[PDB]
Amino acid sequence: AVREAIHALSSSEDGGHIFCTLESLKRYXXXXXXXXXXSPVLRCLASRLSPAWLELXXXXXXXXPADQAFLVLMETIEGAAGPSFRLMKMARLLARFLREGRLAVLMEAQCRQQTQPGFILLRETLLGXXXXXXXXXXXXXXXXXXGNRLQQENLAEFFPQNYFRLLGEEVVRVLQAVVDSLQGGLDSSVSFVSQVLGKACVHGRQQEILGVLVPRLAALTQGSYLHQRVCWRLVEQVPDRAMEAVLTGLVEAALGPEVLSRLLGNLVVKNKKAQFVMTQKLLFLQSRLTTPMLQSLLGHLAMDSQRRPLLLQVLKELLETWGSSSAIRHTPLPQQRHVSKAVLICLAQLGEPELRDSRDELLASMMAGVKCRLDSSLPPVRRLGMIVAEVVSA
Amino acid sequence: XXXXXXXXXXXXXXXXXXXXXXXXXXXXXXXXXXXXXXXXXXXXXXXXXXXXXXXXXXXXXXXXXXXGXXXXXXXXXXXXXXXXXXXXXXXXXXXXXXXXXXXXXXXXXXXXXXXXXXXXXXXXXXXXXXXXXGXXXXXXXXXXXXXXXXXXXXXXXXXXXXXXXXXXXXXXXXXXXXXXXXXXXXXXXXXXXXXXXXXXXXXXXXXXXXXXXXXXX
Repeated sequence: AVREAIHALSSSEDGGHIFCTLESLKRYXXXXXXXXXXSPVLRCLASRLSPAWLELXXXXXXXXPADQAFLVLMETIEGAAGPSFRLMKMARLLARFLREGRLAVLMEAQCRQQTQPGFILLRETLLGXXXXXXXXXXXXXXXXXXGNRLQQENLAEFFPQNYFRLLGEEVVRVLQAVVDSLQGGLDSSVSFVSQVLGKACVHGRQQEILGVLVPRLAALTQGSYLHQRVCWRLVEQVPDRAMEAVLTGLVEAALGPEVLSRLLGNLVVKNKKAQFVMTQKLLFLQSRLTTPMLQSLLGHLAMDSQRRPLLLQVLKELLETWGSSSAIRHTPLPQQRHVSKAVLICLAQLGEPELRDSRDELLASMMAGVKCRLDSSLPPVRRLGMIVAEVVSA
Repeated sequence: XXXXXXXXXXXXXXXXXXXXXXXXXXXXXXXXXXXXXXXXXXXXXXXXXXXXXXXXXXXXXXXXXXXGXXXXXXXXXXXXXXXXXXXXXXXXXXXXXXXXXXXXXXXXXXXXXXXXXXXXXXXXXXXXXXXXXGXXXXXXXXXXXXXXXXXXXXXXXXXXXXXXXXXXXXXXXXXXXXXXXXXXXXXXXXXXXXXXXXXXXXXXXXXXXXXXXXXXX
């Protein structure tokens, strides 16, 4: 039935015939059997739409000329696989003139279909696949597509910035949709989200990420608790761990907004394990920290208060870091910068009792450190540290 | 950084591989572990033997274990996906061989099965020529190898995977699927459908079908 019709349409077609065929999808009335069957049908039809591209410029149905283009937009009222193939043909080029129009269209259609885009991502959340690593691969490509369009460049138009905005809006939508109450308790929400998140980060830091983040943050913060926490939590990958490290720092740069909101973002979620891992990862390293001074401080604050004594360990850990010799021989001057920051935070908070025991270590530290740094070019840099410590346990 | 660069000593011989094992196993299971390793390795995908090394380091020295299965999985998958996403001749044929080795360590160590065999159905499907087969069984860690041999749901997964297609990956997937003889039955019907698609193919999907047809025969 379906297959036969498809073949017939692809082979030969008069005006009325073509019209009826197109209207086929509209009628549907075949549950999802028709859907999956037609998913394959439309895959073929999209290839047939490459052939339809030349048939669209062959003076076919002048009145409804955009309809068949709207039949391609009827595909755009479909599945992400097809969006899949949208990208496929996008890669495919060919239709130069017609494709320019196509992709132009594709793009704004897909502003709506990015909603639809990640509602198909949300639909994947609602659904599931055992061999879906390639779904993710495709998804990755789809994520990449904004930059793959850039990659395609060729003519090129609406940019990745807007990709920026697109992304932001999509996310928002998703989030709230999901929120529902909890009409979507499945974790795949977070899965897609995080997949995307990871991808995003990988793909691009600074601007993109941050902008998205900022808006998102604000909104989210303002109105969410369990849900907030959930998405946050949901965050993943190793690429995305440091992805998130970077993300977090992007958000740090997100400054005081980031501070209060990520006091709430840490309050959304710290959940032990990986958080701890990357916290110390970050602790160890590195580059730029005026943001983190503030960064450091607030981050610390948040996490520390989320889960007490984290700080303590870090503080304890930090003592060791103050040392030199090998380190005196080694490093650049960034380490010192880091050190200073640490000092400041440390001064700020703990228990009191803390002082005493840590003072054991402090004293120890102090002594060896003293020697080493007493040997500091930036003799005063080292001295400043001493004074801080001194103060700390007078 | 040093180590990374270093993996190319003029006098490799046996001492070299011994030491390869040494550094990989030196990583063992510390802090950054899998993650750190992964990072540097991913950068210069020129050293998946070191990937194997550290894979195996984790395999005989660790923690977070199904999580390490996941790490492994990630790296593994990545490797295959990139590498087998195109082609090679001198160096990267051997890179694929090295990938088989890292798959090995991983697979065995984790009994990972889900992660592992998503990547086996992937990686197994990768086999191709000579060395391929060798590596395949090796990584497979016989139990699961034969498990897959039995397996038909995985086969169906692969069937549709191939249906979507990409290139030669799909082609040889079908090839080894056939190799993995048992009893089509259901697969026979599925492949009839494949053929139909196969038949249809105007582009290189045409040669895909050619190889498929051979398999079918």
